[PDB]
Amino acid sequence: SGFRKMAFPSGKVEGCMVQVTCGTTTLNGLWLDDVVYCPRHVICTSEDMLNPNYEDLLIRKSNHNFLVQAGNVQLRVIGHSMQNCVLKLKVDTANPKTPKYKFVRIQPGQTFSVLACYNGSPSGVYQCAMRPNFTIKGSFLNGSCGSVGFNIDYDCVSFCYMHHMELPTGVHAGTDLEGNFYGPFVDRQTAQAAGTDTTITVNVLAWLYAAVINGDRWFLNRFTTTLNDFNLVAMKYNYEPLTQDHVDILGPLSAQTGIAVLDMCASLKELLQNGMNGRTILGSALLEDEFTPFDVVRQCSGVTF
Amino acid sequence: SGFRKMAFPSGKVEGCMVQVTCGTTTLNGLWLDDVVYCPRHVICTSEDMLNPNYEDLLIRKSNHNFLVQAGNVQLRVIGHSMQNCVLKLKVDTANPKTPKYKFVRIQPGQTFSVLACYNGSPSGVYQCAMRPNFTIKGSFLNGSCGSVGFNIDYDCVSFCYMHHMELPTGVHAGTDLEGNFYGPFVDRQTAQAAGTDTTITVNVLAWLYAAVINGDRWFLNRFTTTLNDFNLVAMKYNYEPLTQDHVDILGPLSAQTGIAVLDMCASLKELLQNGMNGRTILGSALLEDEFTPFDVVRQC
Ligand SMILES: O=C(Cc1ccc(Cl)cn1)Nc1cncc2ccccc12
Ligand SMILES: O=C(Cc1ccc(Cl)cn1)Nc1cncc2ccccc12
Repeated sequence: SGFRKMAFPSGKVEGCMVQVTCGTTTLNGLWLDDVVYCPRHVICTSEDMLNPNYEDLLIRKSNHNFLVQAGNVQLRVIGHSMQNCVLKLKVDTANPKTPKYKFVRIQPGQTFSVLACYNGSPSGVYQCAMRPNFTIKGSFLNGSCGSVGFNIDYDCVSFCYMHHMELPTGVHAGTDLEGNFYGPFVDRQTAQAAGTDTTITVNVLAWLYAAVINGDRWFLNRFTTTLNDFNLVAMKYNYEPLTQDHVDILGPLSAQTGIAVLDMCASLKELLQNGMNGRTILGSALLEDEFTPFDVVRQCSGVTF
Repeated sequence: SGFRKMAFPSGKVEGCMVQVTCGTTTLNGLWLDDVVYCPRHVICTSEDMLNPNYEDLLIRKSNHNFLVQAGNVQLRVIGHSMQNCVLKLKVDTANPKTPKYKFVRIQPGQTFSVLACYNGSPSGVYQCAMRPNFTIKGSFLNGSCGSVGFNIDYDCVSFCYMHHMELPTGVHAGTDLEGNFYGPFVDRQTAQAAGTDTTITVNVLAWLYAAVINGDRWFLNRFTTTLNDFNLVAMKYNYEPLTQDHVDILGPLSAQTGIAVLDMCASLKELLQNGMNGRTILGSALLEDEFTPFDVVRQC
């Protein structure tokens, strides 16, 4: 019993965190094989950030301008290239702690663990979801740029996020490991705002199933709904549309608890229109949307790595 | 910006998780140097759970009765001893991944990260607080026994908890790494119930300071309170008494935000009276009590 916002064990990722310095800027890098990946804005000055030409800024740099530190060992940079918004620093030493890994781009609603780092040193691990507006509600301070988001599938670390910036609302923006930003964001010091956020409906339903598995049933009702009537309700309360794909993904949880997905949707519909009425679900007075259906199955079944 | 329930990076602890088997029972062990620590109930049978005589059950065991597996490598048990409710299995190999570590016993209200494990394999990491009733609200299934709670402060891993059991309410009970249980619990299947749980007041105040640091001030008021009047009100909402020690501990946050502890106490009194009225504090519709004053300063 119990249900916590649980992150993947971060060990395989901690072995990859290095410190990258370029002039006065110091941030984090991900050392995989003989390449260190970090945000390309590491080559910028505060003036350069206002309107940067990264090809022009990078062409002026030499390998010795990038100081890479893996623990208390300096790694020598033997090459440097840019792929979208990520700088790739070729180093002389392959990371002996390189795990089995992939670079994956995730979709909004998908969750991942963030290993927050400062000066190439991991300081904390938390779980979060890629919001439908492509931001993440992280916890990041100055120097966290280069911190990575990941999932662990069996023995393979799927790197899905690299932290680049904080938006004025306190939410965070970053790229996949190929340097492609999530969302309509650019790595420039300018006016950028995240779009209006929505609730990840499939994730709320997954979390309602987790509450049922944990003995919290007060919100269940005798009712069911059509997928179209539920989506008309979801659209009204800034909830993401629930697709037939989502209904299929919730199938195992529906079979385990004996509550059909559209029956759980009628519970969610009632919760949206009436509220919790002084009650809580899994110790929460809000509907939690940062647990995917896979996270719920994984946690309520003990999958190890 | 942002405020998350953040756990410590678990790598230093993952390198210590091993699987311990005794007969039919399989649980987790913590391999530090040449010793594997695990709950002593690993030696118990089916009818030896209500009133186990651990000294009697352990005297009947030999080293070869304990199978210890570190990854895909079997470790050879060369000794076994019991220290309170923890079994210490001396092995023939020192763990090369042993970090700098300490065994620390924590007080209620303290937080720690839990590395949940099954069959010596880490499956997830989450942040917990030791409840005032000495239980933890963890997320654990069968086979999680032996999973550990820890903090990492300046490269050193302070192990503070080893999971032993789940109480009938779904909350968890365990020991420090010296085998001393937290709370009035025993490692027997006898009827055991946690005392009524209360809110960790100092932690709620720390979290209100975190919200102020993050730009949220809607809940602040023009009132102050005496510590005694605060405690008389807070006690009625099942909040822990706030001691002068707690007021002192909140001093740095009070100085950083410019809000005196007793002024913040008056906001808390008002929040308990009014609720949130549709508002949230740091994305939460409830008052969060699993962030200590130290966690707030560290994260902000
Ligand atoms: O935002 C930047 C630096 C930066 C990078 C790119 C651009 Cl376009 C503009 N600024 N770093 C930070 C990242 N995350 C949280 C942060 C909290 C506080 C301060 C700095 C934080
Ligand atoms: O509580 C026990 C078994 C046990 C150990 C020691 C003593 Cl004295 C009595 N019973 N194990 C478990 C631990 N944590 C979560 C659990 C969820 C579900 C099932 C079993 C769980």
